[PDB]
Amino acid sequence: TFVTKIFRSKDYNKLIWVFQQLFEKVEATKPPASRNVSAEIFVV
RNA sequence: UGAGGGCCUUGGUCACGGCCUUGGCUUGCUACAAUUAACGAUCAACUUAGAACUGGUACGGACAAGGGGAAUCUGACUGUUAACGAG
Repeated sequence: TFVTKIFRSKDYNKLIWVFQQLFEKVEATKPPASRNVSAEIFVV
């Protein structure tokens, strides 16, 4: 399982597509520990 | 073939006109046709109902209330990155 943090931007969907290519299920989330103001998103 | 009318006429009768008698168009009864009168004639009845000029239709061409898009956290919670909330 690959768990990474991505800064949301215009190049965020391409990473998701590549992960879907290499992984059977790809899903992103934002844990409450990460501050809401931050643009980071944790995708597994 | 019988009746009634019209024009004739013959004698007697009463002062051209009456009275009494003499012989030659309508209808009645019989005989043969017609019965597609399924025709014709006449008297009486009869006048032209139409108004109004409303819209929705499918089509062809511009407006229509108004800054949009995606994903996560979250709240009540089905059969696909489900959906829903003017969070």
